[PDB]
Amino acid sequence: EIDYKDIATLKNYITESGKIVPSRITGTRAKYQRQLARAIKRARYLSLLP
Amino acid sequence: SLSTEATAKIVSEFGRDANDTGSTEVQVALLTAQINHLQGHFAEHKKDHHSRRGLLRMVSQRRKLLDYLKRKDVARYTRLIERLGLRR
Amino acid sequence: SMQDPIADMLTRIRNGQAANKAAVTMPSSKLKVAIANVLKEEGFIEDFKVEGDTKPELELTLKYFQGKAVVESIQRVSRPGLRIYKRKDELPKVMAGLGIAVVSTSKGVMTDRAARQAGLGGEIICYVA
Amino acid sequence: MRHYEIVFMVHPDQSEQVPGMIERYTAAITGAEGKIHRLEDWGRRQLAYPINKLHKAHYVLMNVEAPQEVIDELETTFRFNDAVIRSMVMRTKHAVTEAS
RNA sequence: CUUGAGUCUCGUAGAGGGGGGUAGAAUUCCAGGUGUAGCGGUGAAAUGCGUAGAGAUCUGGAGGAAUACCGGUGGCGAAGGCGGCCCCCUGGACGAAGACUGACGCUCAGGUGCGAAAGCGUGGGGAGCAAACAGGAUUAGAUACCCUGGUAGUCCACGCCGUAAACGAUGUCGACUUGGAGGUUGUGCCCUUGAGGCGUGGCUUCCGGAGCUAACGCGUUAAGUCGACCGCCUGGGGAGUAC
Repeated sequence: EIDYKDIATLKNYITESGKIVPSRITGTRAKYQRQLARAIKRARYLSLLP
Repeated sequence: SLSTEATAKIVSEFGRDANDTGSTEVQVALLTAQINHLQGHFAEHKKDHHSRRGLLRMVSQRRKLLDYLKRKDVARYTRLIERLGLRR
Repeated sequence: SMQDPIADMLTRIRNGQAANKAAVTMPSSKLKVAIANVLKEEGFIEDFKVEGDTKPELELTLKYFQGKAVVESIQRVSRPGLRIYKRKDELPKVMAGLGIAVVSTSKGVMTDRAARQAGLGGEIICYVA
Repeated sequence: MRHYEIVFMVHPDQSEQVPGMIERYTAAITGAEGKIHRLEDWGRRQLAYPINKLHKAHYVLMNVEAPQEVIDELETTFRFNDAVIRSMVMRTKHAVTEAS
């Protein structure tokens, strides 16, 4: 349902330095976690984020 | 990896009718198509070993099906091993 | 089961007895039905019933005197790996005659007493007790 | 023949030859039996880190549907061309055409 | 014959594998300035650097290694083991209905293949490190410990090796036997809101019942109850040694 391009729901899952927030404090179902992390990693390497 | 269209063609061309997916001729023809193509794969890379294992399963299972044919009906078996080019 | 369906049936019987199960089921064979006949005519089970046409199922009904199962042991004797055949003068007494041996004779599957009577031995299927 | 998603940044320095490059590659794909299902531009956003001593890049994503092979020469050109430093090509796993 | 086994049709998850390029963090020197009494370390100095400009700064380079968060009670793989991103090729697994075959099976001595690390050989590569080796002091003497450099190696290609506490110290396959607590991944019914409520599979972690066990424990992923086949054991040492 959710992919990398929509930068909206990524800033809430990140810190200032660009570290992906652990699912231990978010609540993510552990499938959306893998896809979400792939999204942040793609965006960082696509350089929306550091 | 082998495409759906190719499986349909093989099931037709070795099957006793349409959608006889499970006879020994159909099974062996699918396995032999897959052997040939993968032998294409491993020619270029000889240093893939986890995939080559699946290929040994293909070869082994195809020998087991051909042995079942030979034991059951010799006539269809001998028609197959050249009508498909096998036991070279 | 995979190779010995008759040790499968005995394993089901003694596992269901130690589980205090009322009835066990298993895929039927005609020799499973034969041994079941021997047991229910020896009072080791209540009853059985084979339902199904392409997939018959044998419905053994286990038997408890109070809270204790009627069968103490039921052990496969001749298995694939050792077939056991006895001549009628060397048919086995199972627990000094208090328990049966079911043998396969050439006049069918009978108990051990019946076989030593009719003067013919055969393949020893199991010991029940 | 299954969906891709080309994403490529054209630098403001490289912003000189945006249409030429885009149209040349679209023509190559169309001649290569490839039809664009969607296309949009995200302007010149801001770059989190000063990549290649610059802070701006005009983000154009073209995301065509293409066969197995016709993509290799495109990335070959991208490596051989200075127009875009990084053009990353994507997959679908499904059928999606609409943009957002 | 169709229940085992397989073929098919459709989807799902995955650090499964081989390739191909790919980017930064850190990394050292150089390329310069910015700067002059320090850099350095142990049981302690010292050895080694530096005032010839030494470190750090930003600046660009060089090049190799490895991919911090995610990350896990996670996952995939026969095992070894697999972790940046993206493409190509590829393997296996699982779930839902249906179709097809028609016992086509299980296990396997011999055999064959894969197989950490070190190592070897052949070519390279060498940013850090680091057996050897090289300074200092050791300590009862020091070839202690240490710190300072440091080469093989580590990395890549090909070939060899074929070994590990290669371990769950638990062979493979099938069947049957009470529960409770989870995780991961499908899927059906009904909330047709996203989860949901109720199922239903596969994998997986932990308690525990009977049973079993010498005990510890195991306990439906059994070390229970059985069946098929294989491997293996027979007091300790000598010795996995000699031939």
